[PDB]
Amino acid sequence: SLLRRYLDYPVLWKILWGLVLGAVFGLIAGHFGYAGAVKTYIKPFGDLFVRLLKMLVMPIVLASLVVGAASISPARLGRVGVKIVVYYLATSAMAVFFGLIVGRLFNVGANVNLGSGTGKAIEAQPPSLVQTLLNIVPTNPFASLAKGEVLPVIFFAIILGIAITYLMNRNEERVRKSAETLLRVFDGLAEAMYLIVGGVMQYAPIGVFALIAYVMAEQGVRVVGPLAKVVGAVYTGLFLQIVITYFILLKVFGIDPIKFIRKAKDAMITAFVTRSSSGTLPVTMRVAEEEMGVDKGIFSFTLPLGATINMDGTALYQGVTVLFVANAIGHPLTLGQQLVVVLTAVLASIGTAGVPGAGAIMLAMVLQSVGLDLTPGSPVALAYAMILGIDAILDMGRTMVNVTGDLAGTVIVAKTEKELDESKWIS
Amino acid sequence: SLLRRYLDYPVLWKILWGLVLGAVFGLIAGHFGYAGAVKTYIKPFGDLFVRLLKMLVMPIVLASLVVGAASISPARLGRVGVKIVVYYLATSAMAVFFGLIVGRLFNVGANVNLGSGTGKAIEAQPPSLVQTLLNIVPTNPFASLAKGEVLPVIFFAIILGIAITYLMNRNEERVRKSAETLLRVFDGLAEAMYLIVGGVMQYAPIGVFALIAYVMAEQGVRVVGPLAKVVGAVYTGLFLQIVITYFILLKVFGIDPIKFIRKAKDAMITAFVTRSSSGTLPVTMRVAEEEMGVDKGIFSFTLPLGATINMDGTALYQGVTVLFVANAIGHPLTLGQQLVVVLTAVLASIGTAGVPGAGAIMLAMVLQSVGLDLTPGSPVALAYAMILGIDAILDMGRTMVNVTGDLAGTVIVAKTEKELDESKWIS
Amino acid sequence: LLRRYLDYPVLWKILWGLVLGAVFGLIAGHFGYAGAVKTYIKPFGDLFVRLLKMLVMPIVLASLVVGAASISPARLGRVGVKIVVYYLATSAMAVFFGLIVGRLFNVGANVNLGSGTGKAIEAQPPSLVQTLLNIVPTNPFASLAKGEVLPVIFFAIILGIAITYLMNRNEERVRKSAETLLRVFDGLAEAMYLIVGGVMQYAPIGVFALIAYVMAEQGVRVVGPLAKVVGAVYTGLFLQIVITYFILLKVFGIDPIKFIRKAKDAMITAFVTRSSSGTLPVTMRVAEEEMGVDKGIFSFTLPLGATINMDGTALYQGVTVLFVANAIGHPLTLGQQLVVVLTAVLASIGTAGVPGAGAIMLAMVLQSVGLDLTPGSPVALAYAMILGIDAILDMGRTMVNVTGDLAGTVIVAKTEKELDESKWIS
Ligand SMILES: N[C@@H](CC(=O)O)C(=O)O
Repeated sequence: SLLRRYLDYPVLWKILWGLVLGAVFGLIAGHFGYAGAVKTYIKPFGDLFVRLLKMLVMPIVLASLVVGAASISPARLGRVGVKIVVYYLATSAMAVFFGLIVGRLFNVGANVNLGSGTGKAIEAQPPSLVQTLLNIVPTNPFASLAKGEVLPVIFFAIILGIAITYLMNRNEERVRKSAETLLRVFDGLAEAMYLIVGGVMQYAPIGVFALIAYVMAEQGVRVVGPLAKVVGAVYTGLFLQIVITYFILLKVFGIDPIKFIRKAKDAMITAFVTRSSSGTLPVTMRVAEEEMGVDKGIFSFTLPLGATINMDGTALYQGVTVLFVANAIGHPLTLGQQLVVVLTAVLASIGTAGVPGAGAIMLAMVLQSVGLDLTPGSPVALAYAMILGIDAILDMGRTMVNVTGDLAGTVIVAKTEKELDESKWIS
Repeated sequence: SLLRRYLDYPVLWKILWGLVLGAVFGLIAGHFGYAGAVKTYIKPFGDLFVRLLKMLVMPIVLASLVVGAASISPARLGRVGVKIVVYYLATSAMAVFFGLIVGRLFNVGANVNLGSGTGKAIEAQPPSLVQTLLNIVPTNPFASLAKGEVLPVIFFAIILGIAITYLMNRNEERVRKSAETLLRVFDGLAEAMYLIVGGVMQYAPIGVFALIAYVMAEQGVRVVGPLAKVVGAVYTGLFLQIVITYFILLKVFGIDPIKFIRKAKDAMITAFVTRSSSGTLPVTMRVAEEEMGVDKGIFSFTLPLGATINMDGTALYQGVTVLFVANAIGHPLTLGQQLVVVLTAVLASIGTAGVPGAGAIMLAMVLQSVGLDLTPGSPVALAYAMILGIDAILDMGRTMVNVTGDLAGTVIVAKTEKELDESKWIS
Repeated sequence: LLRRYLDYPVLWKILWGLVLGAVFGLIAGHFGYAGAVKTYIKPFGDLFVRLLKMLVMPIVLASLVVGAASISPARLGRVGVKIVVYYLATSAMAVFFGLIVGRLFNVGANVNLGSGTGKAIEAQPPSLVQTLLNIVPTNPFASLAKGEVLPVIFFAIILGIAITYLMNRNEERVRKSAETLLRVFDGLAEAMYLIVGGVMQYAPIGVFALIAYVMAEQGVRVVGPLAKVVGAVYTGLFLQIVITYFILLKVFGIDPIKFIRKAKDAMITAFVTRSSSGTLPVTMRVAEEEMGVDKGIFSFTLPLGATINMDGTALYQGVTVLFVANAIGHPLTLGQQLVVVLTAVLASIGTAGVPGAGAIMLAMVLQSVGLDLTPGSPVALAYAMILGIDAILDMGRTMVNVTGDLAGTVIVAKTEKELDESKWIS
């Protein structure tokens, strides 16, 4: 059938085709003179998609974060455990930092010009940095769920997950079963949200097509050029991410980085082509075993984690594309909420979906966190539509660096613990 | 036994007693000089009742909708399943349409002097129709739970129910277990709220008596006339719905409706007398099997379901008694809300208990859905009290189409696949 | 330091942090950098206060649903009525003690803030009927998302009762569903207690900062017409600990000096952390293994009394309203002081168990008279002189908010004979 074939095409290439068809439809609707004809009939689908996607930020944040932070914690993390979780969070932070640096350096979204004048958010007195830190702990977690605050809910969710996993070890049975049932509730909620995200991203082709037809018909923006600069900035950012972060870490931890790249090439290409991080886990394991020298005790637990919480390419994408959305609507980010992006792109990666749409939802999450809202109609929705349309071209490098990150963390861990076979690094 | 005889007197027949006693007490203490004293001493009980009745709407709507959606989702509906569920939803929508039609024909609440002269004219300028349909989708489900928006919560709850059952049909045992646990959480919450609704409806005679005593002894408004109009508008609505909707909907399927009613009379009058749509399930099943000729597999699946999600009588009762409120208080309904009422009534009939007093919780929910809040002390509360008072005269009759629309759709679906042996519908 | 600061017992590592904070605030706010503790140190105190406020709504929703769902309604009614009568009696007696000590010390005596006649003579807004109605929430989620503890307490109790009715049903489906919902709420309460036990490990630094900022800014500003209120309020608290509670226990055959000797831990855990709903685990570990109260009694009367039983906030909301009305230039009326028995109790019931929640609700208990800030009425002078001295009054008046919880739980558990009388024998 037609609708049954529409749900079979690869969802990200469907979204990219939606963006392209939306751009051409808008150019035509300008070439003909039917601006209102698409602003009244084609826009409602765009607003429907924007709302249908912005609905899925708070439930995912809460449930996914609770489950993810209950999966890793000082309770069930041993010696390899904390030494790899510290590494994952540190390298995700450096990845978001490289994202923001390379965004400002490529001047992302500086020449799209779809804002609403130098205003509509005028404050002239931003909050201090220490206050921006204290605002992470919420005075009332339910009021921080209702008011749509993302970072306080992330903090409370992580704390609740750690507390539950502390409970699961207690010597009583009532507390153990209570903690198990609470974690199962949050697991069910997070996975139901992943199904609904699958459905919303199935719809997303039409949503992006509408939000691009409306913007290309109503006014004239630059969506053929700044998207090229975002692709260039993302890929140069991932290149720099590797050849700086992982190279300085390997050099400072005794490993020879040229050898690491020459051996990790197999998992890198496999994830680049296959385009999936959790689907290239066997090949990553095979490379870490037969090529690096990591023992089974270190990479039978690190890689199944580094394929779930070490999202470096996704973090750098959430850096540079947040910066594109911010410079696009004309509200550049200050050095006080350029760190909120880091915090809620590192913590929000501690629990991440594997479904197609784990970058877009997290980008909407970082947008709602840093202070830009996705209300239907605001140019934030239009710039997010352009980024979501380009998504299918960034996913490849995203997953390549995603699987190079944990493959470079396993080698470091197994070397620091003297459980790395030195015989597989020389001759 | 000082309370037990009161608590055991059949509710909905102590509510009508509360209404009549309130009317007569407001009469005898209205032209005796005690209006201030009845507002200071008696009306606080009606205030407490209105607060206790608003306390239930959000938890009951969220939990009941989630469980009902997960009960009739497309993940478990077969062929007869969809063929009967699209019927159960279309007939409820047409039933509320007939309710609005017949409630604007009789001018249900036109001769009631609630509210004030005009109040304010700025209350106009509603959002467009398509903007309402987009406002069905919530930007934040927790923010729609807090702000008391009962239609977006309905949508999110239906979505979450369908997601939870699509989970329960998954292969991974961990996620199936998590989905079962989440569904049992929502089931337990819905059942606890049904218990609380039972308690509140046990208290409701005092609340209706107090509100009626206050409104009578204060403004001596019409309570006999307009209630004799709404009881009669609802009954003409029911009669018209049977004789029009079910007759055309049986005749367009080759089923002669005359003999349909002639052989459904037994179940009809049994549900009319017993005032229970669930307590007439044995008679409904025997009359669908023997006297009508429907195969076993169909009426063993559509009657136990239709007695819970197909309420074409309370749908029409809400469609008429929300016109009653919106015409008595002095805020006539706009076409942008004569559709919110339909969607809310239809999607709220999807999960209902049948507990005596759950046809008025749906009315409170529909009121909170169109905009008319039950603000305590405001004319919406007094009009809703006058409606809830006459909940026996309406119940005896609207418990009959509730189960006529069950064996009127079972026969349709049995005919649509040749399980309805025409040896019974001949001569 | 490795695992050292995390394995020193919490009581005398919060008390030590408080002592170090007092001495540091003094020697650094009297001698050298007195404005650096506002930039570098006070933010840690703010982090601690926000962490304490984070754990009030879930700890009063879940720990009340699983509290009221563990008592059969037959005993729940009796315990609830007994404990509500007790809380209200102690509150209406604490306000009276506050009034008599505020008229005894003559608080706000040598302050003439420039008022001619003073508008504090007709201050009778409240009705108590709309107040008894506001207990019932019109929306439970909207009363959770707004930090209202009384409506959510009502809903949590009426939900625990519904659950303990459901677990006696014939349908095994609804039986299992109610048990699963009860397990969710029990797990939420237990996780909240673990989070509180983890926050009390940061509590040394938080108390250090919160008291360093005060003992640096108000190191010398507790002399003059202000010391008297700190000398009155505290005396008030002393009387409340010594006259009311003791006598109450002396009526029910419960040794008072032993009661204090046993509640020492909860007293010094609420006096330094300033929150009566963040010392709830330390109060439960005192009522169960040192007092001898059956779990069904305290598991409900402690999460309830942690918020609605404040016999110190009331005794503080009497002396301080009397002070802010005496600094205007006219004492409190003999008949107007009786509404303080009703407006400082109805404000000591909705007030949340968080630090510095007495000075905030003091604005509401002053809205009974409702004066404006700058001109003609020094209600933001004789209340800016109090908010600056709050974190000292907000330490003793939250020691009695948990001694009241413990005394009421001991009374209710001894009247119902569910108290283990093998503990008070020595
Ligand atoms: N912090 C106090 C409340 C207050 O003083 O306002 C307590 O809960 O004990």
